[PDB]
Amino acid sequence: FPSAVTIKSWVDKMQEDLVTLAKTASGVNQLVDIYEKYQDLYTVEPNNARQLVEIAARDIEKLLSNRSKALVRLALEAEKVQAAHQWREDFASNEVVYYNAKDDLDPEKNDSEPGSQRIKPVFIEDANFGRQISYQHAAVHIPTDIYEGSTIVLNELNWTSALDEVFKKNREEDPSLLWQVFGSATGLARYYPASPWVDNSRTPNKIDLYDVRRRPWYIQGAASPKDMLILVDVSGSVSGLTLKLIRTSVSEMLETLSDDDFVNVASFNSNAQDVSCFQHLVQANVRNKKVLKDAVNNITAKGITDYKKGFSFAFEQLLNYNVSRANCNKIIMLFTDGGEERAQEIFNKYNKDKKVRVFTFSVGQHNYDRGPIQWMACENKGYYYEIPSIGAIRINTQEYLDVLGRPMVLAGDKAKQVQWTNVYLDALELGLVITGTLPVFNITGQFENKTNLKNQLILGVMGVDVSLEDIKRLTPRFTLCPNGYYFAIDPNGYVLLHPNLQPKPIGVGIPTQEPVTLDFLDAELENDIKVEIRNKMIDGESGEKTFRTLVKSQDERYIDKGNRTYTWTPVNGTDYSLALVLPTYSFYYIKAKLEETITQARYSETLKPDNFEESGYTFIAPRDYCNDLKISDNNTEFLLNFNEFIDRKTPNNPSCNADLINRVLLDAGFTNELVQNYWSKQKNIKGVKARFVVTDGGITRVYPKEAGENWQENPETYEDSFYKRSLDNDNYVFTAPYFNKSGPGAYESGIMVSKAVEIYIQGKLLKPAVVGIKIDVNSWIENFTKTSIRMDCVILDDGGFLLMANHDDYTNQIGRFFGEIDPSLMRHLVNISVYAFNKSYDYQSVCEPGA
Amino acid sequence: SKQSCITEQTQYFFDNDSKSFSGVLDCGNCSRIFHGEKLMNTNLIFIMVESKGTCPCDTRLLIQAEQTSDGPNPCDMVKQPRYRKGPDVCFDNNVLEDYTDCG
Ligand SMILES: *[C@@H]1O[C@H](CO)[C@@H](O[C@@H]2O[C@H](CO)[C@@H](O)[C@H](O[C@@H]3O[C@H](CO)[C@@H](O)[C@H](O)[C@@H]3O)[C@H]2NC(C)=O)[C@H](O)[C@H]1NC(C)=O
Ligand SMILES: *[C@@H]1O[C@H](CO)[C@@H](O[C@@H]2O[C@H](CO)[C@@H](O[C@@H]3O[C@H](CO)[C@@H](O)[C@H](O)[C@@H]3O)[C@H](O)[C@H]2NC(C)=O)[C@H](O)[C@H]1NC(C)=O
Ligand SMILES: *[C@@H]1O[C@H](CO)[C@@H](O[C@@H]2O[C@H](CO)[C@@H](O[C@@H]3O[C@H](CO)[C@@H](O)[C@H](O)[C@@H]3O)[C@H](O)[C@H]2NC(C)=O)[C@H](O)[C@H]1NC(C)=O
Ligand SMILES: *[C@@H]1O[C@H](CO)[C@@H](O)[C@H](O)[C@H]1NC(C)=O
Ligand SMILES: *[C@@H]1O[C@H](CO)[C@@H](O)[C@H](O)[C@H]1NC(C)=O
Ligand SMILES: *[C@@H]1O[C@H](CO)[C@@H](O)[C@H](O)[C@H]1NC(C)=O
Ligand SMILES: *[C@@H]1O[C@H](CO)[C@@H](O)[C@H](O)[C@H]1NC(C)=O
Ligand SMILES: *[C@@H]1O[C@H](CO)[C@@H](O)[C@H](O)[C@H]1NC(C)=O
Ligand SMILES: *[C@@H]1O[C@H](CO)[C@@H](O)[C@H](O)[C@H]1NC(C)=O
Ligand SMILES: *[C@@H]1O[C@H](CO)[C@@H](O)[C@H](O)[C@H]1NC(C)=O
Ligand SMILES: *[C@@H]1O[C@H](CO)[C@@H](O)[C@H](O)[C@H]1NC(C)=O
Ligand SMILES: [Ca+2]
Repeated sequence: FPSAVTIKSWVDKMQEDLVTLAKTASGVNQLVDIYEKYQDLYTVEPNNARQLVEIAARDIEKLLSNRSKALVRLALEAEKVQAAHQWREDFASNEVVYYNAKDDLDPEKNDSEPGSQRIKPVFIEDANFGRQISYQHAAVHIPTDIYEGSTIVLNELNWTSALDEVFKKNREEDPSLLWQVFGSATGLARYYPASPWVDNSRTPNKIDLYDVRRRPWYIQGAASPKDMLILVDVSGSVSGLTLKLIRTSVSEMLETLSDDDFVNVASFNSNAQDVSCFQHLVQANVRNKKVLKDAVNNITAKGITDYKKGFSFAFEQLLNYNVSRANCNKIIMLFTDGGEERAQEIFNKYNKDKKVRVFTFSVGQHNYDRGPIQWMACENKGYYYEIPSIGAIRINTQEYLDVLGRPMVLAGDKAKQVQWTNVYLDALELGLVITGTLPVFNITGQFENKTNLKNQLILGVMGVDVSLEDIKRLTPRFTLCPNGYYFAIDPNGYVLLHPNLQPKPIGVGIPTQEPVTLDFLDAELENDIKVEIRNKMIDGESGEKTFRTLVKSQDERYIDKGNRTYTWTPVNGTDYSLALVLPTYSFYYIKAKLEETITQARYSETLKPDNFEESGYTFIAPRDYCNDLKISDNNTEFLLNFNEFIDRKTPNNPSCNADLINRVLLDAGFTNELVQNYWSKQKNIKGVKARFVVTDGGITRVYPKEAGENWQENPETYEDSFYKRSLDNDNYVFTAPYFNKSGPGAYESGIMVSKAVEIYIQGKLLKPAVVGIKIDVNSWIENFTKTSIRMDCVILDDGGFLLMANHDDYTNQIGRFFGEIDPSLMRHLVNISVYAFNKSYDYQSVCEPGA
Repeated sequence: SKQSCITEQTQYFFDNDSKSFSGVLDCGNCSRIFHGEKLMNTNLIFIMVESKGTCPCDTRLLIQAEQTSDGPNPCDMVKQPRYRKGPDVCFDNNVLEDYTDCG
């Protein structure tokens, strides 16, 4: 064992070698020299986080209020038109002409129905929606279980063409509008841009179970948040088929619950108990609903029934205010079959002034008495449903929603307020969308007051989609450092907008049409300061907080000790709350001032893909440089099209922004001026294998053009893990190569080493770019093997990854986690506390189907 | 084909700001001598362990990867759930309502 000072001097020699090699090969201080030399070609502008947050918040408020006004217009016309409609039963002569979304594109005349003449639309291609769209009329969706020729359906198809006119007039005023739809309470959906149904026109293996009345936005707009307590009745007599139908009914009833509704499931047979590990009304989010479903599927039927011991449990659980609740619409759902016990005493004692409704379901095909079951609903504000077979499972839950919306209607115009939905995936594919909903009331008898037979129900729910890509354009991130971003939040904490929110359904457990509700604390690394910031944001108040965080890297393999500043403000007139995360070195940025009309050209000619030997191999970040440019994954096509659209740019003054184009051209100029005046003059170094630089503007030239063929980093510099990593640490960072990744590997690629530029402009610190060296592994192992070999002197980084060893066999598994080889070493090391760690969950990650 | 799935993931980082860490690893019935030196002005560490071919202490492994797992115990995070603000206004229990429609 060599003495401490000996190997300490070894470390000093090797570290000075590495530092000198990196700072001489990459060209850190020379690029700094360029950047400070050209203070005249740009001006440093501040990122006043308060101003940016307020600006983006009021832009998002303006967007949401635009869609709210569209909803108001649609609901006004729907109510007014239906109030002036006269019933019929004779549609053979008076055709109802409409497009049925589930139709055949072939010109087949015999696809029509007796009472209605179908439209054959002309479908154009729109990249705003990504499908076939015809803006001349609105399609209609009619569930497969509902006949499209009955009288109710035909009357609904009649009074909803004024909706066609108002849809068109809404889109004319706001050309950016996505789906706007009337979800009718008879099963119809009438969405404006006429497109074929998403994937189930007529296709095998593919049955269309869509029903608008079961969608999250309809269920949201059709009533107010609930407090359900499903009383399953698992006694002896419900065993067999009745129990299978009861558990299917309970699952399909939990499916009609939002994140604002609270639910628990109890089961009673001569004594009542919960079915799950919960003992109080728990929130009906994805994970709790899954737990309740898994507990209900494990339920067994045995014993006599005591209705009083079950209803006592139900009411006593609905009177528990020590827990968080939706103090509204208290409900009891009784999933029995039938009996001879009205239990008038228990209702008299517990539910006297009738605060709690009671919905009674007679599940099963049987012949027991349904008298008490029909009575319990009457005396207690409820409704009585019958579920005799699978196929009647799916409508009676929709129907209890129909019942709950009476007091919402009786409060005439206080109830007509726009509500925005959690982030779900659109039925007709456009990814993550939120939708505003407005209920549409029945106005037939008004100011000539009549009987009001069914004037307590709603007609349906209006709904207009807002896409999360429509919101990400109101929060531009390209004036920030890559570590900075925007993010928003519900009052439930779920992130409406977040860089860690990806189009994909949220996982709920280990594998054997739900909203993507990713909580804020589950999208980042949770602190105790961040919990405070979340609770401050949810309360809808403004603030600011700078502190030291733990920022997991973009590649999910490292952690940095970041330094962030969370500024936030509420989005006015909405339940959301916007926040802007911003590093301390990100309070200033570069505004490229290139207005000579010839300087931009004298920087632009250098990007052409023919000069790839005077300059390096470049990639262009696929941004919205402008509308004519269409981004692709074939990056060389994007570089080409970018060059042509540079060629004739002067006429495109009101077309596309000077900011991004000038910034990228200036970054190309600075990168080229370094590849020329510091790398081309030298042309080769022994230790290195690839000298590259990345920039926040999008310019990422790599010198040899041959190792750039081994460059798989993302062209979008704002999405490279190593770049955002190098911004944080004010030193050189070694990005360990990915072990056992079929591709450029390590030997023929190298190991990334990078450092961030640290210029000062009028005393303002900036980090515009990160120069990186792909150090060749062979020269470095040669320089390392001038040391002791055989026992093992290893090199590890943040995250404990194996850069190399002296063993000459570990280097074969270069880039592996050191724990995969000799775990005892770094388990001990963790206990010395040289290595901390953090375990966090990724609820939104794909997973192999287990057994 | 593939299904969504909670996957617990781990990351490691230098906890302390010190530069030199030495000791002897307490392997099963054996001793392993090591010295960890953190290279200055970089993110690299030099672990100078002097023990190879000795008794195996590789009882388990530290797998830093996206390993399939169940999520947090949802029966525990309903006792002290995160802060959450419900909708301000809701409509129930209207007296003009017509209860004569049970079915
Ligand atoms: C392992 O191989 C050699 C040393 O065995 C490393 O290169 C040498 O690094 C030392 C660092 O102390 C330099 O002095 C050597 O020359 C220097 O080169 C720079 C280049 O700008 C000059 O400015 C200096 O004045 C000096 O001449 C350097 N040798 C060469 C030929 O460049 C090598 O980097 C190392 N391998 C790795 C991967 O680090
Ligand atoms: C909104 O409410 C109005 C009434 O409040 C509904 O209109 C009424 O609908 C009922 C049932 O569809 C009609 O009763 C039927 O009348 C025909 C002919 O008289 C008869 O053959 C049937 O047996 C049945 O009795 C009623 O006439 C009609 N109008 C009025 C003034 O009551 C309307 O349907 C509701 N909106 C929706 C979308 O359903
Ligand atoms: C994620 O990793 C971080 C690493 O920073 C962990 O935070 C650290 O956790 C340890 C263990 O709980 C804390 O040690 C204790 O700190 C208190 C107060 O500082 C001290 O009085 C105790 O004697 C003990 O040393 C440490 O302070 C804490 N660091 C910070 C900055 O809070 C964290 O626990 C890991 N896990 C999660 C879920 O975040
Ligand atoms: C929201 O409105 C309040 C008062 O109406 C105002 O003080 C605040 O600045 C507004 N917020 C934004 C982001 O405009
Ligand atoms: C809101 O609608 C108006 C139509 O008068 C439109 O000009 C404006 O651009 C819209 N605002 C946003 C943020 O889309
Ligand atoms: C209802 O049908 C009649 C007969 O075709 C038609 O004249 C009337 O315009 C329809 N109602 C609406 C609101 O379009
Ligand atoms: C849940 O299923 C397990 C496995 O069969 C069973 O042992 C247990 O009794 C079930 N739970 C209840 C409450 O019956
Ligand atoms: C709720 O809290 C009160 C007061 O702390 C307590 O008396 C009661 O036992 C608790 N539980 C229920 C179910 O009310
Ligand atoms: C930001 O970084 C500096 C130096 O890295 C540190 O002194 C400061 O405390 C950090 N900010 C906060 C809020 O801790
Ligand atoms: C992308 O397309 C361009 C032109 O179509 C072609 O030159 C290039 O090789 C393609 N690259 C990939 C990775 O497909
Ligand atoms: C270190 O190892 C001891 C002995 O195995 C163990 O009890 C302890 O929990 C470990 N960690 C710390 C921080 O002491
Ligand atoms: Ca029974």
